[PDB]
Amino acid sequence: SDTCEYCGKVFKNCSNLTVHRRSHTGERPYKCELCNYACAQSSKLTRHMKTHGQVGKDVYKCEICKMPFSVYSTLEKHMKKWHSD
DNA sequence: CGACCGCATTGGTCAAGCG
DNA sequence: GCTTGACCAATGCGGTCGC
Ligand SMILES: [Zn+2]
Ligand SMILES: [Zn+2]
Ligand SMILES: [Zn+2]
Repeated sequence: SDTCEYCGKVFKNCSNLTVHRRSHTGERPYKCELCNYACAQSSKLTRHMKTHGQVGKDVYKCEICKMPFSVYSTLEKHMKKWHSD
């Protein structure tokens, strides 16, 4: 009840197995409300949420896409990939 | 051009810690 | 049992530099 049905890795914390398993089945239920980011770990999505704005720092929003960033240096990454026009 | 180099972000991993 | 976050390496970029 603790081993991966797909490759047989053995987990002593079974919750680790339920997350690992999605590496095979591709399920990504933790979906960001701010972008199309998704992941198989609740931990990761909250960590990714920092990238959308810190509490004490000035936030940067996409002028086209209303999307908020905390660091400018990844906004234009979103400009190039999503706003080529 | 190609190969280095700093950074913001990430995927994988793990297990303390809970009460 | 289950959540949470630290850790690490990988990534990808943008830029730099190289008998
Ligand atoms: Zn597996
Ligand atoms: Zn997001
Ligand atoms: Zn945008």
